[PDB]
Amino acid sequence: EIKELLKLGDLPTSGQIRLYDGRTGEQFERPVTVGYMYMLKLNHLVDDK
Amino acid sequence: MVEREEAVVWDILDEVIREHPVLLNRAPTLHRLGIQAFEPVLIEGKAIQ
Amino acid sequence: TEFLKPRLVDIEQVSSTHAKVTLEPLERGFGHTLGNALRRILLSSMPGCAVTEVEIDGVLHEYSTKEGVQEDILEILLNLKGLAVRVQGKDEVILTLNKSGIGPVTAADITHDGDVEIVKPQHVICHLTDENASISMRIKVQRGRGYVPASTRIHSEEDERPIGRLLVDACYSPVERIAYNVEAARVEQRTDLDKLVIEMETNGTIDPEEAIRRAATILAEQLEAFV
Amino acid sequence: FLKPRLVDIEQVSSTHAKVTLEPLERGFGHTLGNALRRILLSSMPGCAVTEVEIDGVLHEYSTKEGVQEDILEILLNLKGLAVRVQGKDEVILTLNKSGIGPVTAADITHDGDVEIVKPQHVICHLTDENASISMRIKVQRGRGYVPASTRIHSEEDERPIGRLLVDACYSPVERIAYNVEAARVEQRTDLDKLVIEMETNGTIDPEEAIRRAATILAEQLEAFVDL
Amino acid sequence: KPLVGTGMERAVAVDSGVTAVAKRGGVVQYVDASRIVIKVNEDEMYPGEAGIDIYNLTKYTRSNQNTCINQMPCVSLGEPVERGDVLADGPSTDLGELALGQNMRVAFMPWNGYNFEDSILVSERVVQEDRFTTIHIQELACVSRDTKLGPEEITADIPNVGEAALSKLDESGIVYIGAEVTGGDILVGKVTPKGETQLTPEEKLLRAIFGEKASDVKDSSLRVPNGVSGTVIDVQVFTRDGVEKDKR
Amino acid sequence: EPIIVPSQDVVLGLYYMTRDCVNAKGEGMVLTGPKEAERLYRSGLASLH
Amino acid sequence: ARVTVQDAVEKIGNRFDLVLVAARRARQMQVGGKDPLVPEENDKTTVIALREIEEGLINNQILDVRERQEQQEQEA
Repeated sequence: EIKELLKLGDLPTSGQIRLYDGRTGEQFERPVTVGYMYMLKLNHLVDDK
Repeated sequence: MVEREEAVVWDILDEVIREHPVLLNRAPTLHRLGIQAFEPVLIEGKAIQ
Repeated sequence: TEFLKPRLVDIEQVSSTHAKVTLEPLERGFGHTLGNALRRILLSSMPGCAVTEVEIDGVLHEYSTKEGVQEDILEILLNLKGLAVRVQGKDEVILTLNKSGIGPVTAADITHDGDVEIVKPQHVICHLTDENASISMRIKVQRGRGYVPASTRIHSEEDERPIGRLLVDACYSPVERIAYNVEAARVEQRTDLDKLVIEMETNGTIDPEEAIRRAATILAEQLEAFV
Repeated sequence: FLKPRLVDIEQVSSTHAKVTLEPLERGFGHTLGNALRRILLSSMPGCAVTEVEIDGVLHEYSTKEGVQEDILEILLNLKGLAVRVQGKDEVILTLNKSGIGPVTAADITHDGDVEIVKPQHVICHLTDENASISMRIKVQRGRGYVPASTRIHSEEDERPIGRLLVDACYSPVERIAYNVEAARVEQRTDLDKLVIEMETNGTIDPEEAIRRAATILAEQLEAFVDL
Repeated sequence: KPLVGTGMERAVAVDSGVTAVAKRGGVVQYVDASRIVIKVNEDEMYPGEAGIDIYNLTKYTRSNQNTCINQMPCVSLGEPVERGDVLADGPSTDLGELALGQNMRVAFMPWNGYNFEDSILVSERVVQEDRFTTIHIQELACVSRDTKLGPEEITADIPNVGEAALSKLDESGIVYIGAEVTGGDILVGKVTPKGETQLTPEEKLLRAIFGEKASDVKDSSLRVPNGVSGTVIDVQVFTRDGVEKDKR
Repeated sequence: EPIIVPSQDVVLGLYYMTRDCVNAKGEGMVLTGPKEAERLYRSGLASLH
Repeated sequence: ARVTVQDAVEKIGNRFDLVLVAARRARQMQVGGKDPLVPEENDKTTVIALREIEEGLINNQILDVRERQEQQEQEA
């Protein structure tokens, strides 16, 4: 079902695109792991350190 | 002068930083391998690089 | 809006090895826009001179034998690619090496044309051992821009089907090492601006400072449409 | 050493367009296209609201008695407004809206220099009819992300604490991709054609920007020509 | 809110008490920010003094962690609701739905030491949009009104300063309604008497002439905590049990 | 022993550097110096293995 | 900058007594008692003393000589 949705989107079946460095512009050989994940910031702040 | 952080005193700060040895010791340090010495580099931040 | 101008450049120099440019100040990603730029340009877009072809005469192979040589024809080829040469008002030129006897075959025994100037005549091409050693080669040096490997260039005349020429990698790069570095520059009350430090080396067909102004003109050239 | 040249800036939409450069040489268009990218993301004179002194607001941690949204939110929606200036770098406006309705960005004291890209951008939501919210919006021009944080150090003693500031992000540009490919001309093996696919917020014109940004590269070539 | 959750998002909102829920359905009539006036549908409208409900939202306050909590109005004007829907948003909630953080385009590639095992690398776009920022509204207690040494008054007699400090200390000597206090300024004025043993004979005589309280009451106010630069939003005052304050 | 052993990130860096395979652009040519070898891969006219 | 101090070990390799000696020399440099002889490269006195010992021009031998030399200069 997962691969089916990457196909149901204009996204790569793999989910690994070959990127171009913002500090270079070359292909990171062997498509790299890319996509969204839900982040979560903790309540640990540097002003309390 | 340092009350207003005059750019002047920062150059004087430079003079007392260029080749001034510094000692770095962590807290969770139980063994002597947590104590070394370094050289300063002016960093615009909050954490010790 | 207010812009800032690049100034203070430390030309740290050591004879012919390296010059290290220290320029201040830079901003958020300016040590990159500058560094990366020079690198690709000094690699596949920089004019220079180097050997493209080397017809010995009889033996057109690298793994054979030539009586009177302590090296192998292979080692000979490597030194040919590393020979520092520079012409002025000529594109392609072929020279001749006529050496005999026991001794280091330096870059001085070749025929010096009115444009072909070996910057390092001391550069020993091949080592020639004992007695006879009748070696004579026909070398082709050419002007180009960048680096032409023989891997991508499979010559359409005497290498597609025949032999009669050898295929080396013409090094048209007047440099040797491109290592740019980013390090925090510091404006008094201000924040961490950057300082581009460029460890750059050149062979001898050009010296550090000349090379800097050179590509500078070519940058204005490729920025001529707007700036 | 053929000079470079662009073609008509293909305007597909008002927000994003694409330029195309035919006269490129091997390598240049690649590293220079990356070098331009950084420039077209840094040295760009953007416009950002800095000081907004609101009617019944002493601090952004309050809500105007008559609005649906929160003052903090409204300030972020002010950063959501794309505005252009032509003569002066700075201008103070005054929002005057009263009546139940999504407050569009065209009810402000409209100066001839102030230029909204889309007067339909709702800043706040009025839910009452007897509430006439007014607010002087001091917007100016600069480049790169310049936050009110780094600017409150001088402060100039801002005693009038009805004046609530906001972070000035001066960046018109958005998403920059460059499409390098074989440039097909009949007199050459293959050149390079840089199809700069760009996204903007809609404030500064692309051509204005690229000649202006190339002039900033000219500034950044000054000392590179100087030895 | 997490795009790919498990379906308990609204379930957090409904089983928690961070979002103001409705106990009856109906068209909202007057929604501002701190108030949400509701008109209830007759099918479930009480035959007891009609039925217009109200929901009061906490607007930018503090917590245990001294972090900000604000019930954000999710319902606009002229929009009906159901007996079991939301009106506000507690902290870290989107339409009631549990919205802790935010999801971004995460990648996994080694790239110039900014990712050594624990080291994380993030785009400056986050703080350039200010999507991940918190508000720390802090509470600091103040004491006054009679210390056995002498009945205390708020501000009243304030020495050791000029009038520059009083630019935000009104006709009560108390801090403004939204000031930018920094470094080491004073929040509220606090006065306290001094001492017998310390008064000199050359100031015992001058003391019994230039008034009843010449060099007795000093300035020992509650000052802005050393090392903080924020903004005073709300003042929680407690008048003397029986006798009012003065004006503020 | 020189206590500091490349942990993980730096190890993989040099691991993808010195490594051998069978298929690689340019596999077979000759260079008279590792210096031009530097200017050979930074450009990318041959594979790293 | 200074990569190692192994060259100091080549001359005076006590690793600790080194600290003592050169430190006192740096203090005569502070108090106007004296001044250096080996030009500093923005290096404050600590690093300057390091250079002096690695070359081996001003070691414990010479420092004690300086001590007794000052004794003839203060006495007479």
